[PDB]
Amino acid sequence: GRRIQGQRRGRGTSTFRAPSHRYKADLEHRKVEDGDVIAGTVVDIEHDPARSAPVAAVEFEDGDRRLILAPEGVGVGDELQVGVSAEIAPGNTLPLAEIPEGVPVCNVESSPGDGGKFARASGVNAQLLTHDRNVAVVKLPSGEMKRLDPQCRATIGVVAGGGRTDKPFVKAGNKHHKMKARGTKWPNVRGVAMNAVDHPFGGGGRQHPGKPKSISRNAPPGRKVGDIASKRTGRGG
Amino acid sequence: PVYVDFDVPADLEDDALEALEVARDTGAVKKGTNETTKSIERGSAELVFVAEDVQPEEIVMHIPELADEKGVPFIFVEQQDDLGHAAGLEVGSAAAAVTDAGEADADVEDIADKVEELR
Amino acid sequence: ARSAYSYIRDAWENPGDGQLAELQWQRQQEWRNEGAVERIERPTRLDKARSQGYKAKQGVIVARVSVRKGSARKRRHKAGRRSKRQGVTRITRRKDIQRVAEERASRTFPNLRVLNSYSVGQDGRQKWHEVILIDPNHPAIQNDDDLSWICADDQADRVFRGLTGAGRRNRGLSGKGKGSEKTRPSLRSNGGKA
Amino acid sequence: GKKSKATKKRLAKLDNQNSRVPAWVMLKTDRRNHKRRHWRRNDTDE
RNA sequence: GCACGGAGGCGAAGAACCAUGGAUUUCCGAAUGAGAAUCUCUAACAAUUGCUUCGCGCAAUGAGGAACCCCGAGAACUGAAACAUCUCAGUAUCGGGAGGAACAGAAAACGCAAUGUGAUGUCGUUAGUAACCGCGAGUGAACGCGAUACAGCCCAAACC
RNA sequence: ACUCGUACGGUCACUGAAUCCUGCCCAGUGCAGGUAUCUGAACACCUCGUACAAGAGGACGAAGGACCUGUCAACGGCGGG
RNA sequence: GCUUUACUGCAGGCUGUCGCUGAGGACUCUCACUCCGGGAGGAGGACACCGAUAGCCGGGCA
Ligand SMILES: [Cl-]
Ligand SMILES: [Cl-]
Ligand SMILES: [Cl-]
Ligand SMILES: [K+]
Ligand SMILES: [Mg+2]
Ligand SMILES: [Mg+2]
Ligand SMILES: [Mg+2]
Ligand SMILES: [Mg+2]
Ligand SMILES: [Mg+2]
Ligand SMILES: [Mg+2]
Ligand SMILES: [Mg+2]
Ligand SMILES: [Mg+2]
Ligand SMILES: [Mg+2]
Ligand SMILES: [Mg+2]
Ligand SMILES: [Mg+2]
Ligand SMILES: [Mg+2]
Ligand SMILES: [Mg+2]
Ligand SMILES: [Mg+2]
Ligand SMILES: [Mg+2]
Ligand SMILES: [Mg+2]
Ligand SMILES: [Mg+2]
Ligand SMILES: [Mg+2]
Ligand code: NA
Ligand code: NA
Ligand code: NA
Ligand code: NA
Ligand code: NA
Ligand code: NA
Ligand code: NA
Ligand code: NA
Ligand code: NA
Ligand code: NA
Ligand code: NA
Ligand SMILES: [Sr+2]
Ligand SMILES: [Sr+2]
Ligand SMILES: [Sr+2]
Ligand SMILES: [Sr+2]
Ligand SMILES: [Sr+2]
Ligand SMILES: [Sr+2]
Ligand SMILES: [Sr+2]
Ligand SMILES: [Sr+2]
Ligand SMILES: [Sr+2]
Ligand SMILES: [Sr+2]
Repeated sequence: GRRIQGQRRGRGTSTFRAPSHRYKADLEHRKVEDGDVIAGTVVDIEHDPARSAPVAAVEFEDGDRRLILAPEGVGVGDELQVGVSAEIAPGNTLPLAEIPEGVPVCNVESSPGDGGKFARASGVNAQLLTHDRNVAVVKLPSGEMKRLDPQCRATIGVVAGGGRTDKPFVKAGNKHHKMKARGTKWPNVRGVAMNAVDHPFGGGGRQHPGKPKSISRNAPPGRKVGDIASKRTGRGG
Repeated sequence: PVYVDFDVPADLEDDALEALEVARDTGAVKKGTNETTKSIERGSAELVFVAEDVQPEEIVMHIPELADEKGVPFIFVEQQDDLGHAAGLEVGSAAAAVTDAGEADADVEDIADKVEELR
Repeated sequence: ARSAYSYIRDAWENPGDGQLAELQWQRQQEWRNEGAVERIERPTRLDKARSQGYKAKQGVIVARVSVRKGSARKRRHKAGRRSKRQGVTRITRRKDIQRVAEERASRTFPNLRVLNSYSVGQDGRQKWHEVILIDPNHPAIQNDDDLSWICADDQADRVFRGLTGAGRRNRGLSGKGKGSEKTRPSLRSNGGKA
Repeated sequence: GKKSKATKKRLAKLDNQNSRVPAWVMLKTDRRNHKRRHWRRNDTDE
């Protein structure tokens, strides 16, 4: 047949790329020499096109003006700290080691100095549970217990924008505007609604997948559609 | 470095080069890894020098063990061009061999002795 | 008596043993950090280079080249093919890696001509060969009795036409009798069946 | 459109070529500009 | 000039015309100072190399050519009365490269087994033979012989 | 490429606003997990065979399958007497 | 052209094995190699990636 939509994606053509030339900044933690002698002042709160959440512009002591992944409760004028000796206050960044157990953090680094990888979406937060000399245990938004190098930096507090998901889009037009700010092809035509040549589920008088939807992990691209390697399906049992 | 198994003090290297220079003026000396190699093989060698900045190292890797199974004493020089200058060459030399000193036999003896002590 | 050269030679018969083993372990670390073609002041296997024609003279150049290891990097058929012409994974190319290396070297030095080449090892993902190239325009070479032949017009781009030692062997021209019915005088003149 | 200096030189050449075979060439050869072009009926290059 | 006009001119200061050599030879073009649909903008081997006086100082490469030639990439229609091995075929076509011709070439050969031949192409033959093959359709040499033309040498190392 | 993105994410599918609801079936097929025992290739190893080699057999055994379990808003099914 | 538990194959995925690949039927280490870091250094580690081959799946494709 013809390559399915999931295969057109990988080519990274315009239709599938994110509007990067419109994105603001890479909200990675600042790189400090050591000591924590780095402080800045929240100079402004801005909208972040790539995450539908707010971001804060900070002016650091040494003269660096950088956008920051802002937690909830940060406002203009407030002073933020980034370093091993930073104060344990919402909005400050420091290694997990320096963080008191039982404190919600966000923008947690995967590997020390990478800039942050976990808990960066609207209103989410990781939960630092255990400390140690070799391993800091964090509970991520998905609820999974993650073991991290205690040298991994994080920001105290939860991410700004919480509850963004509580309000329904109501209209296709609203979904539309948001989708235009992402790297996604939208709207979505059902596989069952296409011709056999276009999808494993296409074809047949009435619409229906002429096959079970749970597909093997080993399936090749073009065939791996439907419920990928499902451990189970439905709501029952 | 892979063929070097002990460092020689700048002082010792100094005396050795000087001894080598008076060896060419008086006695006989071989210039070149090949000639140096045949001397150690024909047994007509008293003291053989081997630069340490030789690249590729294969050119001289064999001198150490070859010299051992032949009693011939050998010493390292930090630089290839000095050995060549001392050997009286307008170029460098990866290795050198004093094919019978000349009014330096005394010195050569001591250097060999000093080296053995240096392991 | 044995030449000093015989020692370099003998060392390279078992590149995985002795001092040579340790040298290679060290060297490759640096080679992996170098480009595809790095000119070098002196051959790594002196005995081999001199044996192949190398001379410490103006106009003689040596370069190390690395190539990815393995079979052909072939693209699967987009149009109809009978089972026989659908293979993609086990198909290998007809030129050996040493030859691919000689050609890349010669492309880097457009004015020089390949004289010969030899292997200097490999690791799990690539192979290295050193290539001897000659400057046919330098008088030190135009006046050499052992190398001036490579200055003739018909020797231009010799490597790209299989005129190299590695080229001739890969073309099946080693044997003078049995087995060379379709290789000599050329693969092409024999319909490409050798 | 906007023509460059070169385009203009080429257009001018085309205009010049687009002329009659001089009357004297007729006599001399004892009896047609096969390249006569019309701005409307024809289309030049570029 | 083709080109059978009109006007005018050149030629014995030997024109026209022909041969050989030289002069001039705009712009784009490998196109090379940067750029551009043949033009523009502010001294240029751009780019990759060799030598190096380490300075583009001296040099090389690049692109073209009817086919021929060498090295790589490599179909399908078709035949098998279907078709998959096989065939069409190493063909078409593609990438790279040289020359006036290319390639090959002075035996780790041959094996009419010999007390024999003696670098290599090519032509005739050996022969649709040996060999291959759903042992189907088909594919298909070599040694030798008769010719053409003939030509043998140079390194690495030993010892210096 | 997704991605200046990080589970309040984004990928793969099905249904198709709201409202009231969404029963029974895991035997077959699909996916997934487990698995004492069974089966399960090559290299290495062992036996026979070959002055060697071809080869024959053996021991070991991964995923996979047998077998067990989970799963239908998974393919689908909900008859005759 | 399309389909599939049609025939025969091919990609691709999983899995074992050999090379990369080192030292002291379960183990430690660091030195290749990988990743993080501007850097020092940290994490990992003879595994993984990659080359080769073997078994299973394999209308995704011919
Ligand atoms: Cl959304
Ligand atoms: Cl060449
Ligand atoms: Cl004969
Ligand atoms: K066919
Ligand atoms: Mg960021
Ligand atoms: Mg869009
Ligand atoms: Mg839809
Ligand atoms: Mg339809
Ligand atoms: Mg389909
Ligand atoms: Mg439906
Ligand atoms: Mg000579
Ligand atoms: Mg007019
Ligand atoms: Mg120009
Ligand atoms: Mg047929
Ligand atoms: Mg020919
Ligand atoms: Mg038949
Ligand atoms: Mg044939
Ligand atoms: Mg024969
Ligand atoms: Mg519907
Ligand atoms: Mg509908
Ligand atoms: Mg990296
Ligand atoms: Mg089909
Ligand atoms: Na070249
Ligand atoms: Na027109
Ligand atoms: Na001219
Ligand atoms: Na030039
Ligand atoms: Na220059
Ligand atoms: Na037919
Ligand atoms: Na047919
Ligand atoms: Na056949
Ligand atoms: Na005869
Ligand atoms: Na069932
Ligand atoms: Na059709
Ligand atoms: Sr980042
Ligand atoms: Sr970064
Ligand atoms: Sr369907
Ligand atoms: Sr249920
Ligand atoms: Sr030198
Ligand atoms: Sr050329
Ligand atoms: Sr018109
Ligand atoms: Sr002859
Ligand atoms: Sr509804
Ligand atoms: Sr089931």
